[PDB]
Amino acid sequence: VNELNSFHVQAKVINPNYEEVKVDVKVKFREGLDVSFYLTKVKEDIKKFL
Amino acid sequence: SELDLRKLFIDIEGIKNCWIKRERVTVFADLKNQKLSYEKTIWEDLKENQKAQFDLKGLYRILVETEDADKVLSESLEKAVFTKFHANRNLCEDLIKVEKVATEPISVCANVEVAPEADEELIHAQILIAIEDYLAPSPRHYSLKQMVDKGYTMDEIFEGPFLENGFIDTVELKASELRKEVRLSDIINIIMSIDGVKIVKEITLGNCDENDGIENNQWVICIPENKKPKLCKKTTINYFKGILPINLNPVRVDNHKSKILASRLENDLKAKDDLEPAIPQGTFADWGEYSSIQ
Amino acid sequence: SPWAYDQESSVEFGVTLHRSQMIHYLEQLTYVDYITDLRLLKRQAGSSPC
Amino acid sequence: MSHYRTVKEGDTLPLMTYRIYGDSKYYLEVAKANGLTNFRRLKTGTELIFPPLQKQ
Amino acid sequence: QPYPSTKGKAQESDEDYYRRVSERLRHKKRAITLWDYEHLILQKFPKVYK
Amino acid sequence: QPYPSTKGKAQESDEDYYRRVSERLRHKKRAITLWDYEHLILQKFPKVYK
Amino acid sequence: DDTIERRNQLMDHLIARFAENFSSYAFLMKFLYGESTDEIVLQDKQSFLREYKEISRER
Amino acid sequence: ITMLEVLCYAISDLGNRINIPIEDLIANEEGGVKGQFYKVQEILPSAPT
Repeated sequence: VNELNSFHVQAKVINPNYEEVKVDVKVKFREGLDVSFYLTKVKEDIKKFL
Repeated sequence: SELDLRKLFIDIEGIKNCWIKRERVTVFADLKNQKLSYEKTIWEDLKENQKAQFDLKGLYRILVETEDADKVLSESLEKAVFTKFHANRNLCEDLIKVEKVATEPISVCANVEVAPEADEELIHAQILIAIEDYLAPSPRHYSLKQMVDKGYTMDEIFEGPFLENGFIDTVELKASELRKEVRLSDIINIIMSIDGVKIVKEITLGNCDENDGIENNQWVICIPENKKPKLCKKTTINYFKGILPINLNPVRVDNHKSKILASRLENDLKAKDDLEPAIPQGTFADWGEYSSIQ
Repeated sequence: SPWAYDQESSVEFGVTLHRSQMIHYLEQLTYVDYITDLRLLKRQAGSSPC
Repeated sequence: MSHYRTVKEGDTLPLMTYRIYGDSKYYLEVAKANGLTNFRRLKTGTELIFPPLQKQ
Repeated sequence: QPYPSTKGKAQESDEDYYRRVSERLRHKKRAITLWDYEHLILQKFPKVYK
Repeated sequence: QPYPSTKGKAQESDEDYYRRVSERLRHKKRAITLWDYEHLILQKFPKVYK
Repeated sequence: DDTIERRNQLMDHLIARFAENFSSYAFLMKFLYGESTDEIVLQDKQSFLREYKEISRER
Repeated sequence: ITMLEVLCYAISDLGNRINIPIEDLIANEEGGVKGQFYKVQEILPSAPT
């Protein structure tokens, strides 16, 4: 990029240095089963979405 | 961009090369009484922790190398450079000065043995040109057909500003930057590669200067930051065959050097004709004509 | 060694000026420059008498 | 082999193709080899070519 | 074979061909504004997600 | 076979044939001057290098 | 017909057949004559071939 | 085409003479090889040393 910008400008390239908040919630009113749709499975799905 | 500007100005007739440098205008300030000036007088009667300086961020200086070999630029060139700059400029940037590039003189002295069946006037003309090209290279213009033969595609050939005089290769342009240091290991290779040269028996470099008495070999010579190196014209090569020195007619060398140069001028001028690709052409014939099925 | 005994060598002779040695090295695909060189006889060869 | 004719008034392209090849179905290849767009009306001075069929 | 293979690239699809040509016709291969910088990098560096 | 073979010789090339005939026509198989001595030995003794 | 260059090539070949060599005339004659050396040198090379039978024998 | 065939015929004639053996191509009107070669009786013997 610095070759394509302008004689007067240099850009810096960095990592995002990630930081983030996380969810908690009221229990689901329904689930396929205590195991098949365990709260842990829901947690895994939530993690994948994020 | 910087390379675009070099391509922009290098097409003004009479200019062989250009370099773009940045001005550093300094402003001083009083932090006790907010006040600023270009003078350090702004700091009179202040304490050490009440002082500041800032440098300006968007100003240019243009260094020009011309064909003329005069002392100054013609005013017609200064008008051409200022005109193109202002006509085509970036937001929040400006041009302060256009001037001719400064130089640094270098001496080369040597004893060179050549083949017993060799044209010495031609060898001299060839060595001499090759050293000059090493010290200060310049780009050449190409036809579209040539850019294609080199392996470039359309996206690349037309990447920058369109140039009326032929195409300029970015690699050559980047290579032709002001040289910082001069070294013996390159000069020797230039001489040894000339057909007919057998042995360089003596060779030395040195800053061209007066009272050039006993001094160090200067295997590498460094050049100040805004100068172009140039042979000092006090240079010399003694040519030998076996153990006998030979004398070269002064005039004939000029003829060989001229002819070698003559070709470059002819070739650049050839480039104006081939500046665009073909587009396929069709005919015209009322494609909607219809006859009844009756 | 190619002068002392048969081997390949581009240079005309080992018994030559530094200019020939410089050209031989400059031709290498893995070199750029060298500030200085010398080749005096080994006055400091202890094995063969001083 | 190759053949040429001149168009007379009363000629149609599928009838001429039948008398030269033995089949009326080649009329769109004869029209493409002559650059004809409005082949359903032929003008009565045109000279056409009739190329041979390919062998392999 | 412990780790995944790397550095390969498939031939351009029609969708990518059109995408690449269309952007060059707009940004002119210069890095001036935001869109320019972000699209020049995603086109040039294939293993950048955002 | 612990060691390389020895004492063989290939058939003369055209280049060697011309070289050998040409020299005899000048030195006349006599050892008088420098060139004579040096070329008589290199032609006669095949495993001398210089 | 570039006679001077072509005539020299023929003469040099014939001289080489006897393992002889006249390369040094190319420059030594320039200390004696100017442009006229080209004619002089070709005459000398022809004379050398004619006289060769005795030259190489009665050393 | 007629002209081409005539020229091809002429070329064959030239090639055929080029292949005439050396003994004839450099022969003298009076026989011998006086200006062409030195003979073994003249060029091989050596002065006695």
